[PDB]
Amino acid sequence: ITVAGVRQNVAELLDYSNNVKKRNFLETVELQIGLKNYDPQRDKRFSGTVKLPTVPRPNMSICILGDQHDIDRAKHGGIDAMSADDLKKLNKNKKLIKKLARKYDAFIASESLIKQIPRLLGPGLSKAGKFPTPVSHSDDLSAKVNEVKSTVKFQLKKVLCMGVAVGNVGMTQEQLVANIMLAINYLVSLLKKGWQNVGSLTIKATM
Amino acid sequence: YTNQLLKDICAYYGYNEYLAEKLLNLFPPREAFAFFEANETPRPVVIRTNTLRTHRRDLAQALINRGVTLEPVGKWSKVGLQVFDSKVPLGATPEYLAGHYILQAASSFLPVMALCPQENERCLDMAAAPGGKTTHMAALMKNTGVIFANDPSKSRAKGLIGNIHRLGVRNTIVCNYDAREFPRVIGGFDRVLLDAPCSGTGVICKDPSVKTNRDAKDFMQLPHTQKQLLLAAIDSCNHASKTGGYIVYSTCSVCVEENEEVVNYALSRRPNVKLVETGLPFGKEGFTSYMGKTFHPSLKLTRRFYPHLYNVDGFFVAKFKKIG
RNA sequence: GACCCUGUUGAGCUUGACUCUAGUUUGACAUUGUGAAAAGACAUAGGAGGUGUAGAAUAGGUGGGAGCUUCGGCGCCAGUGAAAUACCACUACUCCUAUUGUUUUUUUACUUAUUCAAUUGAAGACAUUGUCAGGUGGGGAGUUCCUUUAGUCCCUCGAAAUUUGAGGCUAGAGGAGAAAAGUUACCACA
Repeated sequence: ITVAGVRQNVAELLDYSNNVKKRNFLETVELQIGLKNYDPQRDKRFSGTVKLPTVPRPNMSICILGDQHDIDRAKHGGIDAMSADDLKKLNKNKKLIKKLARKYDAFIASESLIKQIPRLLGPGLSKAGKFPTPVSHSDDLSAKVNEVKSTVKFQLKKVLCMGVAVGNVGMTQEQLVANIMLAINYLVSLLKKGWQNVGSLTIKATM
Repeated sequence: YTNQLLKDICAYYGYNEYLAEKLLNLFPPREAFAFFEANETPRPVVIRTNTLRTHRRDLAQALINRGVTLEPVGKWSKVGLQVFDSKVPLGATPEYLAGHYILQAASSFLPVMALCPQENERCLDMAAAPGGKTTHMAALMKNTGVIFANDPSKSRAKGLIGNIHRLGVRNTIVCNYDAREFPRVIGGFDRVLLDAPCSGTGVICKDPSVKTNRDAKDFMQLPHTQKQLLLAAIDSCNHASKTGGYIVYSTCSVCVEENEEVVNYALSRRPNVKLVETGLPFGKEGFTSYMGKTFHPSLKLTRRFYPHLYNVDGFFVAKFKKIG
C-alpha cells in the first residue's frame, strides 16, 4: 500500500465526505477486503485477533460475567456484574439470554465461570460467534477491558468479501491511519501469502 | 409452541430428537402431521407384470382365477397391478414361479420409467439388491442389449441371481464391485442407473430402525458416499451415442442432505451435465433453497414423491444428460 | 432299534501361487474432408427476475448502519425467521436479446480421404487403421506379499460454516504348487 494514497483517502473522508454527505448517523468508516482466488472450503482457515490500542468505537456495550472480588469494582465503574444465581436464571430461560446477547456486544468471563459455562448454555451461546474473552490473574478490571475491547477478530467465512468497521472522525488522522496500517499488516500476516493475496481494499465510509 | 411440538412428537411417535427436528422443518405443521401418519403406516402391495412371458390382462385373469383380488393401479402404469386380498400366498402361485409377475413397491417402478431404455443399448445398475429394477429395465429392451448388475454384498447377490434367472432375463451380468470403482473397470455406457445407499427415511414401514438409529454422524458420511457414487455415474456414461443415454438418480430418502444437495454438488463439479423434464407423470418440484443455501434452478425439474400425497415410499428422482 | 464307523456319490465350504503376454475389452488421439441446414456451448454488450417454511409479504447473497430522510410514506421498534426489511455500497446465478466471435455436435448430401470389384465404376467420410492410458486374463512363456487389530489423528486425496471419510506410515498376531487337495453330529447307496 502507499502511505500517500492513505492520506489522500482519509483527507477525502474527512472532510470531503463530511461536506458531501453531512452524516446524521454515528460517524464511522469501514474497511472492506476482497481477495482473488482463496477457496473458503479448503484448509488453513484463519481466525486471529488484532490488538488495537485506540478503541475506535466509544459506545461499546460492555458487560461481565464476574465472580467475587469484582462486584464492588463493577458497581463503582458502572459495569453490570451478575452472580451465580443470575446465570442460573439466565440458563433457565434461553430466549432472554439470546436477546441480551444481541444487546450486549461483548462478554467478559472469569476463569472459574468459563469452566461452569459449558454445562448447557455453553454450546447454546456458542452458535452466535460470541466467544467470551477470559480474564487474567491481575484482576484489574480497569484498562484490561479497554485492552480486551477493540481487538478485531479477523474471521474467515464462506463468502468472498469481508468487512471491519473502525475509525471515527473525532480522533486524529495520524492515529487512525496507524490503526489501518496495523490492521492490514496483521491481515496480510494472518493470510496464506503476503500482499498479493488481497485483491482490493475499500476504506470508504458507511455513509 | 415449536419446542412443545418437538417433544410431544418425539414422545408419541418414538422418533429421535434430531431426525424429528429435521423432518418437522421441511413441512408445514399440519402437513407434517399427515406425513407422520403415512410413513409409519404400512404401504399397499404392488405387482409388476413381466412383459416377456405374460401381459397385464391375462395375468390379472389368471390370479383372480386363483382367488387373488386385484385392481389395475393408476393411469401411470400399464405394468402395475395392485393386490387387495389373496387366499393363496403371492409367492405360491405358479405364475410367480415361472416369472409372470414379481413383487415390487411403487417406488421401484418410477426410476425405470424415468429412464427410457431402448433396444440394443448398454445399461447399468450400481445397486440392484432386490433386483426388481433390473428385471424392469430388461422388460423394456425386450431381452436385448446388456445390463451390468452391481451390488457390493454377496448375500444380496444370491437373491439377485435367483430373481433374474426366474424372470428369464438372459442378458445381465452381475458383479460384486464397489460402484465407486466401476468407471475404472469399464465406463462407456448409455443409460446408467443408481439407487444409492441412503438414510431410509423415505421408507420406515419396511425398516423401522431409522426412527432413532440415525444421528448427526450418519448424516455426514452417508450423503458423502452418495457424492462419490454419483460423480462416478457421469464419469462412466458416454458424452455421445447413436441413441442418447441418460443417468437417473433415485434415493429412498426424504432428507435434504441426501436429496437436492448431492445433485447440486454433481452439477457444479461437472458442468457437462444438464437436467430436463424427467418424464414421470406427477410429482412435486424440488426446493431451490432450503437453509440459506441456493441450488441452481434446474432442480425445479426434479420430482419428489411423498407418503402423504401418494401411497408410495419417500423418493427422489432426477435424470441427467451427458455433454462432453 | 436308535446310535458309532468305513468306502463310493451328491450338497456344499475353503483353496488352487507371482511376472510379462495371446485373446478380449473401455476411454483418448489421427488419416477421416467440402458445402448447406439447424441445434448447443462458452466470448463480450444490454434487458428482466427470486413466492420450502414462518414472517403482512415473489427474502439472491454480502459490507456496514439505525430515520438517509421528497410525503414522515418509508422509518425506529415489534414480531417472524438460518438470514429482516429504512439508508447507501458491492456482486452473483438463471432466462432472453445482440454480434463485439471462437467453437462443438446432429442431419443432409458430395467424394477431397478410406475400402472393394477392377487390377475404370460402387460404397463412402461409415467403417477400417495405428499409438497412448486402462480392465480382465482357468489360456501362452518364464518364475519358486497379503489377512486380523490398533495407533501416528502425523502426510496425501476427498467431504463438511471448522469436524469427518478414504489412501500413506508404524506396530501386537498368522502363512513342488490348475493337476487337483482338507472338512462336515449333512444326503442316497454298499
